[PDB]
Amino acid sequence: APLAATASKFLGCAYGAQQAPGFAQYWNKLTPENGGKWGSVEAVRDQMDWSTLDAAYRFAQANQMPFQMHVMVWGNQQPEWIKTLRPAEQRREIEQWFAAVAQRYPDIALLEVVNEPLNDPPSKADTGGGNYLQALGGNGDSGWEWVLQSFRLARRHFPHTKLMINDYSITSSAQATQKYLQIVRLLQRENLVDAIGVQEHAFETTPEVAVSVHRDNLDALAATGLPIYITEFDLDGPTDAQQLADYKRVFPVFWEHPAVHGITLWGFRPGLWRDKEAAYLIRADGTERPALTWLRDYVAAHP
Ligand SMILES: O[C@@H]1[C@@H](O)[C@H](O)OC[C@H]1O
Ligand SMILES: [Ca+2]
Repeated sequence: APLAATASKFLGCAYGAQQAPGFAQYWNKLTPENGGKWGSVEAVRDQMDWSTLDAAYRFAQANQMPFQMHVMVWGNQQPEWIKTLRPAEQRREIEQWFAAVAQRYPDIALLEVVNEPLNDPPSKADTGGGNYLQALGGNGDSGWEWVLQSFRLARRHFPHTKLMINDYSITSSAQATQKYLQIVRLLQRENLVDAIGVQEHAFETTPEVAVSVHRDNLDALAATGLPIYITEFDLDGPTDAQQLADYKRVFPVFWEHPAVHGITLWGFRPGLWRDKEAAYLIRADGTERPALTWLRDYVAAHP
């Protein structure tokens, strides 16, 4: 049984080749780690490789767990061919991408429309930068036109799907939260957003910032009336003791917040994003680290 089997909110994980073994024995929600990124699907223009995204979607369906589509608009891992197209043609490509996903995947629980607006807009012309910001109206009069246009597209193509914005290094500072809240509010004005995502990777939750700051910022975001999801949670493990201590300090702050409707870990086995920082909860030999032992017991005691 997954850790959150009897909980009031889900505890999911990023899904990928390395995260596959034993997934459904631990987690009860998923996000495709890489397969739902536009550059993963349409690396070569107008040929769609759905295989990895199909796997994540079908696995979610078969194991009867919520599926978060990750991600429609982002500033990396975008198709290489799109960055040199005129905005007029880029926009048509974006429209087609939205339609393609909407058509193929009717049972999306949460659609991550835009990831990292404060950190990585699609404005770079490097390999996977996309460089399509102007195709979405650029900054415009509000400063966030491209985010608005992305969610307008989402409402059009996914008229009955919960729409989510996602970003990192938000709750770690009042200033970032205030910046992010502005984006959420602009989206709320057009009733375009249904959920607020914050990643909470290891770099966002170091002991340099008090837990009270994260908590106050969760409260600030909660005042929108929108549910909050922690989307890409991980904690480094240079030692077992540090990872354990950090899990005890950090995880309950988010798990116990009434506005938080679920947490997704960004991997749990070696080969996850923060592999060099040893953020995995299970070792190379398959044994469970102390942080995971605690997490199981903690979640069981906090339903
Ligand atoms: O695989 C990595 C993924 O885990 C992260 O979320 O985005 C960057 C990718 O390289
Ligand atoms: Ca296309």
